[PDB]
Amino acid sequence: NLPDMDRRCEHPWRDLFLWAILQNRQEMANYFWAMGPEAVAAALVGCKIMKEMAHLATEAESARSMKNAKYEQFAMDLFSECYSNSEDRAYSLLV
Amino acid sequence: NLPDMDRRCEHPWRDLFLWAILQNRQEMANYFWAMGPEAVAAALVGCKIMKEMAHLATEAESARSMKNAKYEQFAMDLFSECYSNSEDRAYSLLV
Repeated sequence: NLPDMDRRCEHPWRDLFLWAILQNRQEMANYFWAMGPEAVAAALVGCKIMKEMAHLATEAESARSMKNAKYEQFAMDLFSECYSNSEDRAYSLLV
Repeated sequence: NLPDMDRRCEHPWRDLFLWAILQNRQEMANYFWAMGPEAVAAALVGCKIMKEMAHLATEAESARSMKNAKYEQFAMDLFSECYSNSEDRAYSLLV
């Protein structure tokens, strides 16, 4: 079921962002998100995964960092920029 | 009952901090606390002694300085650092 081990990823930035997010590395995850093709969906997925891991976090420092992921803030800011730009392509982007 | 007058103190920084604290010298007391072996207990003892002397203070300026000893703040900050570091050695430190 696994793909070809030598075949390059179809969505490299998506996989890198997902990988960096599963391990609470936020600075790196942020850099990967800044390079991904679809940023609003990536930010929402990131915030979902962060708030999901916040419960499973053992260390208090890691849980505190996870609760302040502010990945939803990235999505809101980028969508505010998009809405200010077009306000007609923004709806198509949403839907 | 007194110890040997020429014998060096077993806990020099503790005695210096205690001495500097009994006389409302806070800057010096702070420096001694920064050098002591056990800092959380020293800070709590310092804040206890300060709030105990605050009642006995005659001058209003001395009482005002004593009520703002913020030695409990030092203990809280240092324990926050310790808890963020290990969170498992912090409990052993507490108990």
